[PDB]
Amino acid sequence: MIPLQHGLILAAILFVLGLTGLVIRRNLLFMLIGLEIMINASALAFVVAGSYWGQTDGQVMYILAISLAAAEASIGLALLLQLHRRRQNLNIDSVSEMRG
Amino acid sequence: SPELIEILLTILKAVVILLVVVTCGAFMSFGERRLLGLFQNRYGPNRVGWGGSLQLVADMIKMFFKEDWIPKFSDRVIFTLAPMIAFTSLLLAFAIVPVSPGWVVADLNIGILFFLMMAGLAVYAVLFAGWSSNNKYSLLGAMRASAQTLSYEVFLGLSLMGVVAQAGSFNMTDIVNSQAHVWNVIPQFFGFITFAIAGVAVCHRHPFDGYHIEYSGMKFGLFFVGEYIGIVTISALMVTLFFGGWQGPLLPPFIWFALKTAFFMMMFILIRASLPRPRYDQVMSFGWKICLPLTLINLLVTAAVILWQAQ
Amino acid sequence: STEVIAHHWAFAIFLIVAIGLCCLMLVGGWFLGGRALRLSAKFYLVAMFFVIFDVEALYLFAWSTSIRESGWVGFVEAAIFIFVLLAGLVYLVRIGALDWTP
Amino acid sequence: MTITPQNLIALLPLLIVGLTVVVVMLSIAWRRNHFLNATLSVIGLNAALVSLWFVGQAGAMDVTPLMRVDGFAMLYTGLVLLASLATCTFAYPWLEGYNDNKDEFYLLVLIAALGGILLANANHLASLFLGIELISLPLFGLVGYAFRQKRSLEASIKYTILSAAASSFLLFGMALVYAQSGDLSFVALGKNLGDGMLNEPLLLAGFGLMIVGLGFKLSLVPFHLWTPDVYQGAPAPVSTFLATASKIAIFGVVMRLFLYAPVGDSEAIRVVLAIIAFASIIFGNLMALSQTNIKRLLGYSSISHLGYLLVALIALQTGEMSMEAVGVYLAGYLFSSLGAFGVVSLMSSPYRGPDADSLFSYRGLFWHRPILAAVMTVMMLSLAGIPMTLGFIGKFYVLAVGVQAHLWWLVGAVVVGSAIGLYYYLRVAVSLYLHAPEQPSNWQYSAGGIVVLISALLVLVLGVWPQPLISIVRLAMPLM
Amino acid sequence: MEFAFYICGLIAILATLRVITHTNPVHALLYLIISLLAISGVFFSLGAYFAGALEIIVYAGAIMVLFVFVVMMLNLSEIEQERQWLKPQVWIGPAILSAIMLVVIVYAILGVNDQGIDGTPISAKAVGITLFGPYVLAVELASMLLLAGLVVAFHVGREE
Amino acid sequence: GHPNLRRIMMPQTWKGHPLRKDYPARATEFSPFELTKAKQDLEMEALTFKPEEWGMKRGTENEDFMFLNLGPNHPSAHGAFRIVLQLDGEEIVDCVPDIGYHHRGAEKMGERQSWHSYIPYTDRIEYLGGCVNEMPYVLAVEKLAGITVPDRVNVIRVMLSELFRINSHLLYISTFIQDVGAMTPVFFAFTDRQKIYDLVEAITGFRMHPAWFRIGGVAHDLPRGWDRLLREFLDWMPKRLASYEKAALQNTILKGRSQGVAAYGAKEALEWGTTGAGLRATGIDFDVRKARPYSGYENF
Ligand SMILES: CCCCCCCCCCCCCCCCCC(=O)OC[C@H](COP(=O)(O)OCCN)OC(=O)CCCCCCCCCCCCCCCCC
Ligand SMILES: CCCCCCCCCCCCCCCCCC(=O)OC[C@H](COP(=O)(O)OCCN)OC(=O)CCCCCCCCCCCCCCCCC
Ligand SMILES: CCCCCCCCCCCCCCCCCC(=O)OC[C@H](COP(=O)(O)OCCN)OC(=O)CCCCCCCCCCCCCCCCC
Ligand SMILES: CCCCCCCCCCCCCCCCCCCC
Repeated sequence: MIPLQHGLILAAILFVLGLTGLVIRRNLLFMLIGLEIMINASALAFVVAGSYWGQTDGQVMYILAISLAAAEASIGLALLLQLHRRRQNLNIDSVSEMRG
Repeated sequence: SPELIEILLTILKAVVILLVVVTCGAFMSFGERRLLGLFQNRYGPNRVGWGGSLQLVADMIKMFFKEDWIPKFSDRVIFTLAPMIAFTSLLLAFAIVPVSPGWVVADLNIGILFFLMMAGLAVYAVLFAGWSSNNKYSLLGAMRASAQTLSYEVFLGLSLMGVVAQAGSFNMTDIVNSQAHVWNVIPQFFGFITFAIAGVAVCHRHPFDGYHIEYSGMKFGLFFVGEYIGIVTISALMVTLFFGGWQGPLLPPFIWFALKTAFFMMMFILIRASLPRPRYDQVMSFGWKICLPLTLINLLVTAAVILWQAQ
Repeated sequence: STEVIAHHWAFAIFLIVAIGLCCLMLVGGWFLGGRALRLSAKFYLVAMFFVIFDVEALYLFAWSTSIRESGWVGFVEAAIFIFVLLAGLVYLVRIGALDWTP
Repeated sequence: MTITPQNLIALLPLLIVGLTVVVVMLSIAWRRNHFLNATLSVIGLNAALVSLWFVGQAGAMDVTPLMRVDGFAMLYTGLVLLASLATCTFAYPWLEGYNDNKDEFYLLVLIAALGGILLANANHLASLFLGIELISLPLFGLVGYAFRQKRSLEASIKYTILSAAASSFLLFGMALVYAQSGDLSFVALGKNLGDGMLNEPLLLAGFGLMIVGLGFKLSLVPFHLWTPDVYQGAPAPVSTFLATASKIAIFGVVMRLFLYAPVGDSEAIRVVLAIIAFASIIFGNLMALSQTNIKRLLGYSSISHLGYLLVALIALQTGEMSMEAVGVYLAGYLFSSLGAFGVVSLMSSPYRGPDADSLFSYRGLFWHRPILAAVMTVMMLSLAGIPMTLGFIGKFYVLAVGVQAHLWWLVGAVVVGSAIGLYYYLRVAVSLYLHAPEQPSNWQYSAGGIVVLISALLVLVLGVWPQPLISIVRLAMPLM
Repeated sequence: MEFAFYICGLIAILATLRVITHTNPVHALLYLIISLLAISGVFFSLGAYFAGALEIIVYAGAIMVLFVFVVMMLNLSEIEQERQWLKPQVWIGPAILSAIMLVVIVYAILGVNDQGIDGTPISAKAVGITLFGPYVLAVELASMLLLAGLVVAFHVGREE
Repeated sequence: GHPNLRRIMMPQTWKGHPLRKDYPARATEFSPFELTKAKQDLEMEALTFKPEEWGMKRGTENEDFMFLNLGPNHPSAHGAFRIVLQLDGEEIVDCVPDIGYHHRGAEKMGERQSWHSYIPYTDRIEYLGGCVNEMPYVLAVEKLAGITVPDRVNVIRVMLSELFRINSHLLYISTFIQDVGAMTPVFFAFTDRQKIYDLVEAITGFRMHPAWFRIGGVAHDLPRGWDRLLREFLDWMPKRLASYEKAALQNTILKGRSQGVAAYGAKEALEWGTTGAGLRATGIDFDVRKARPYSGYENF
């Protein structure tokens, strides 16, 4: 009864909103938050696509997606902790020394 | 219509289960006081009412009419939000337990998975209470307690996975029906002890117990009644998962369920009254180095035994 | 079927009445009565260990419900999975990452 | 499907590298020894490289709904393993001066090589995703291995955030493609579309998002801005690995994706990739003009050479020698990048703390290090397409492939970008021999010098006689 | 089935747009947790029971707890006192390109065949059967990916 | 040459020196304004703490040396006191005890009471001791008066001192066990303390501070039937003491909490003046009851 187009529209909307959250925020924590929103939205897209066809492939790729999301959260938060330890701030344009 | 009659009867049974478990948690706190008195060679509260049974109503009235105090420089929403988490998470964790054939709230196909979601959501109560108190002492205490309950939550589902593998399904009706001949405590004894330790630790019970020195009035009552609701929840879960559930030879099944649950609650009381408290790092070492490999080896041995019998 | 929709209604009423009672007694508690440092990285370490091992746990959750139909080859794959997981755990323990005290 | 023991023989390098990861991890957990862990890692990589012979003796077969193994996959597995071995060899003298733990580097190199092998044998969108992630995450660790240094932590943060964004883009694109098609296999993308209905909007948009992710992973314009900063800030062996192995494996899985899928017959994707390749060649050659830092120059070189590779990619459906040209160019580019970044890593080692400058100052290198300067100028000539070098043979192959399919705009782009490359490569090569006032002692530094020496001699020999490389690339043939 | 799907999708979208615009990190993480609960409800409405189980168990129950732990570790200055992501001259560009991407993706989505999702429950048994059948190397190398993330995060996140 | 010569019994803003003979002993006028001033001092002390006047160095110079205050409120029988801890994670880098929150001026009161009426003040020096606290003062006054007490006085005073020693040791063991985490032994040991208090009430007429020793003897005689209560207590004790050992003092969690924690050798005990169980745990057999005997302890 629920159309497939509605599910992909919702997933696309959540993904692009996560893209705004990644771009417009200078704080690295909100950048990681937006990254997690986008990967979770794409995992929702895979689940919708798998539930339309009646196959577990969408759920398997969802499991791979959340594994990537967890490990990326670990690495990004470790890097954020190192940045806060060695710079005492979370400004992302403060880490801009290499150019040209 | 008979369909609407059946719907109303199921709703009535569900709300009866809800009020029964809430009243059982509150009277289990009263039984905490009475049984601590019994274990410590005294009486406990036995003056307010016939045998002390009206001490609970007076205590709840006192916490109702206590002056509520949200701290001035706190975060109001998070500070009030932690107690409904601590109550509702363990209540809905109890919501999946079939107390009797036909007296079940929801035959969810996930079941113990749903208990895992609620146990995962339960840590936000401690974290939110630590942060929202605007107190660095409570913040440090809640960081330590949340690290404790994470290190002991990491093997909760892995302890339950032996029962899940033996049942072959995530539904609790199948779990309590697969214990018809032999109860799951006999094959899954290592899973049983690891699940008991994890369930004690995620309920922040002794000896795994500050981040409550800023709550007062009815918020403290919410935290404590939610903790006892979690005690009843874990006891009923281990009854349904390791000790046959409602199944029993002679007595009616609800009587067997109540007797086993009461036995496990009095085991909670005895565990608090008997054992002392280990140190923080020793608890960390026991939760990481010992319990998690034990659950992994138990799951491997359970799978090997299951595939061995089905040649 | 009538049974499944009846139990869905019962679960919905269970959730609604639980939330309503809890917030209601919050309202009763608020309504009555008259008025008058730097942490360490070990917390992050154990939390990230918890997250990684919970994803390993979710894989074992998916495995454990379907051992009978997966057969012995599923047991072999999960044995490799669990051995890799235990090798990682031994690695974390041995280098003093999981030791809370320095 | 099920897994047979013969399929386990076809799984040999994957299992060998995974078991080497396990063994190196347990050796690290036993006792922290730099030499023992490095020796175990290179022994396992060599074991996978020599087990490729047993894989080829087994044959070509479809080991999983995920994986397919053929000689094409063995070729890219060998390239990735050679890049990883060179990375370890260059990384040991850099790691002698590291005050913190030196042992996690080889574990991360091993896991990234494992991801490269999975991407080499990939025949599924799940395998593509997992190989890309298994390449990226150890590179997140490796780029910021010297996290106390400012530039390394800078490059680590930039690479981690940008590659997480590209992972989200690629995974959403695979979600859209799977929603349109219904099966996640490579050969089952647009199969149900027939009689001019191949250009499906959902499938095209999904594949465009995959193009965005893979173009980040291949430093293609306009997803190229990360390349010079991450290349410069990372340690020089990490820059070597990120220039060679990641690019080779991701371009190989992109080759397999655009070969097997019927989506690659679409003219819209061909035009989009033509625009991307044209802009990549022109931009990656033009922004390397005024570069005085060698790492950023090699990053723009990587952008331009992946543009040349994309130009060779575009004629896959029209031509027939596209994959052979891609393999020859990938071998030559691998050897050239290995030699150049190896010279940079040797003359930038040992790691003298995070508080000291890591600037190269290659001017006057011949007057105290003649062999390293000779190897470096040979490989600067190799990257320019100048003859008696293997890069010239690769550029000749790319130009022949472009001429065969009448892709004349790409041919003119290759010529113009080659001229700009001549300018800046020859500027670096001459500056190696000028005069400068300012200007080892172990067998591992000598081993790295030996590695770059054999790389330079291989480039020269296969430039003056490229027939054995052509024969062994034509021997590696996938399944049409 | 559809009713819960629509309400949970609306709640997820609203919580996401509250996340991307808020300033308090703990409030942002709480709104993100609410969004993950809504997305889990979307999963349960469509029949993917295991996906919703891992949505609350793992993403809402582990990853958000890790973000919460980091936020309380930092004691989170220089963000709240300017609030430059609300003035239009900063966010109107990314919002416009964002909306352009959204209309492009929606236009691509709307031109596909649709038979409707039946909501048939694909339980955890089928996911486990196919996860250890045609997806063996996916499980093994995903375990190695988690291992790599563990090693990287341990190496970076020390204090010395 | 003293490193940090600051006041330890009185607050730092205290004019005069109390133990001088030209200082008034009785309480001065109370003022709530001074109470508000010291409240303000406490409030800005917790916010603007300066780890320099206390003799500590490295005032969070490592960017992780957090600062904690243990007291001054203390939910235990020891009493109110402050420790300011400098912490690296969970490690205690340095700590400065802040005492003086229980100063009753007992010596200045000794300059103000007679030799007879000062005995109750000698009781409250260590309120878990009672007659054990009364004993050295009355022995010193008997030295000043040239009094040699008879044997029955010595045996009576030894009896009461040993009873109060058992009372104090029971309270100490129960409070230590409660500090580890077990709860029941404090209830059981306080029941035993009630048995002791029954006997002491029969003997003297009070529980905690009997004020029963006198210069040259004791206040009254032993009542007719004290031997029955002493026999009942001596029959009641040892089974319960073995039960306490088995229930809590042999628990391996208590052993893990207590063994090897805050250990020092004989040199640290000698150089700091630590006496009692802390000195005899180092192997230095120095008990005053055996080395320099008093009050007829040789006969036992
Ligand atoms: C900066 C230097 C580089 C400049 C850019 C790169 C070169 C651009 C060449 C543009 C060629 C435009 C061709 C336009 C028609 C294409 C379609 C067509 O009908 O092609 C005819 C034919 C293919 O059809 P076929 O069946 O083979 O016909 C028999 C032909 N004997 O086609 C063929 O058989 C092949 C046609 C080949 C044409 C010659 C290509 C190379 C010419 C020399 C280099 C370019 C000119 C000199 C440099 C310019 C100034 C710098
Ligand atoms: C008759 C028409 C038909 C035939 C056409 C034949 C085309 C191929 C043959 C002609 C090629 C022309 C190349 C012109 C530039 C030659 C190189 C040169 O002059 O280099 C030196 C110059 C630096 O010298 P200086 O003036 O001191 O600059 C200070 C900067 N430090 O260096 C620089 O300024 C930087 C050099 C960058 C790289 C070289 C420029 C490449 C431009 C595109 C090449 C292809 C052109 C194709 C045809 C275009 C139209 C003729
Ligand atoms: C609903 C029903 C549930 C009711 C509750 C039932 C279950 C209760 C489970 C309680 C679990 C408590 C776990 C405590 C773990 C402590 C681990 C630890 O490290 O303890 C510290 C102590 C010494 O550590 P170590 O490092 O050796 O010290 C050397 C340095 N001085 O180390 C030791 O002393 C080593 C031994 C530690 C404890 C071993 C396991 C004891 C488990 C509790 C007793 C259960 C008895 C049966 C309960 C009823 C069963 C039906
Ligand atoms: C094309 C392949 C490589 C050919 C040889 C390139 C050069 C390699 C190094 C050999 C020695 C060069 C010596 C240069 C001496 C310059 C002296 C200048 C004096 C003013």
